[PDB]
Amino acid sequence: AASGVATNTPTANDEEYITPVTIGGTTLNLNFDTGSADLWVFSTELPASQQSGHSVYNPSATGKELSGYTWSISYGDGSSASGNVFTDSVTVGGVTAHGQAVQAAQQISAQFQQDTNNDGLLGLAFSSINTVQPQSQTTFFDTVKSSLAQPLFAVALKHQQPGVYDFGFIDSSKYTGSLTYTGVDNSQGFWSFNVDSYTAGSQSGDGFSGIADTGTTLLLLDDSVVSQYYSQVSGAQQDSNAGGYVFDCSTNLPDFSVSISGYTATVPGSLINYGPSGDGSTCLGGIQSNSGIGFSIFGDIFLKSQYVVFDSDGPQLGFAPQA
Ligand SMILES: CCOC(=O)CP(=O)(O)[C@H](CC(C)C)NC(=O)[C@@H](NC(=O)[C@@H](NC(=O)CC(C)C)C(C)C)C(C)C
Ligand SMILES: *[C@H]1O[C@H](CO)[C@@H](O)[C@H](O)[C@@H]1O
Ligand SMILES: *[C@@H]1OC[C@H](O)[C@@H](O)[C@@H]1O
Repeated sequence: AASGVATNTPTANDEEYITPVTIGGTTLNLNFDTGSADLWVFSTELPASQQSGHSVYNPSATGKELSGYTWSISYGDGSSASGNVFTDSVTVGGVTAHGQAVQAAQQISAQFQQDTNNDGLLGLAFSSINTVQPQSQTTFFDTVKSSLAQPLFAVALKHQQPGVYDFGFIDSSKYTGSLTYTGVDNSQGFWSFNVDSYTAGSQSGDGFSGIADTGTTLLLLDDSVVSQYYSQVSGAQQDSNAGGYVFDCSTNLPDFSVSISGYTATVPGSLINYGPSGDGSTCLGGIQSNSGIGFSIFGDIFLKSQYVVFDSDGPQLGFAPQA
């Protein structure tokens, strides 16, 4: 049975988490994203000036082209990428996927052209939303899951410290106590789950659903919950330059918790201070609006407090506080 550990590392302010992946002999630094299902990489098919500052994949060296296949993806912050497809060997923490579909970028939007922290994305949402056309492909996880000791992966993302992605096994030393599991609705291809209630500092409210998404920096909630949270933070104000609600960095923030199948997942107010707003002397809050989409995004701010198991059997999600 195969299992492996890949180490992730946060970039500045934990804006994103990158982990090395070897593709056809070359190691690239990718952003592992449980919110999408495409494995796409910077490649030699991009303009030479955009390859600058990246580790790039060269398909001709080792990949097998899928003639006529293309991919095109667009994300929630408006960024996008597109290209063609090859199959190659992909290794993550010593687990190798032979014949994994690798999406070689031919075009990338400015957001990606500006980010030299990563060389592409490894999607870990359900393969049902993979964008490859005319026939969709399986994520790295779906490709290897029958070979793992257990068909699951787990994640510990940390604040300014290296974390891990465990594939095929659960590391009990990464959390306190026992895991609590909840059912996943994979109908829109996400690791979607329900919360029965929430408490934002001194205010509590009714439940909602959200997705566990390693690829999103913040915890994005309904405007109503955002308002209630910041109404308790002295002097909090929106700052379009910073990207949402900001406050004096020294402010004492209330905690935020959700009740999931009887387990209280709590994000301590210190994790809600994301960092310098990069606009004067204030800090950006880790809780911001989901722009009215109807469901919450449990991004890195939330994940930094938990050890999370993504189990294909059910499917289900297990939660426990990070040790
Ligand atoms: C399948 C569709 O699902 C999604 O698109 C959500 P994802 O997690 O796949 C995507 C990955 C990102 C790398 C584009 N993340 C996103 O699109 C989210 N983008 C973000 O969280 C961006 N982070 C920031 O802007 C940091 C700033 C908030 C202080 C990226 C640079 C990490 C938006 C939801 C705010
Ligand atoms: C993950 O689990 C596998 C299967 O037991 C081990 O062989 C591997 O060393 C790692 O513990
Ligand atoms: C990244 O890979 C393997 C180990 O578990 C971890 O300690 C390392 O930093």
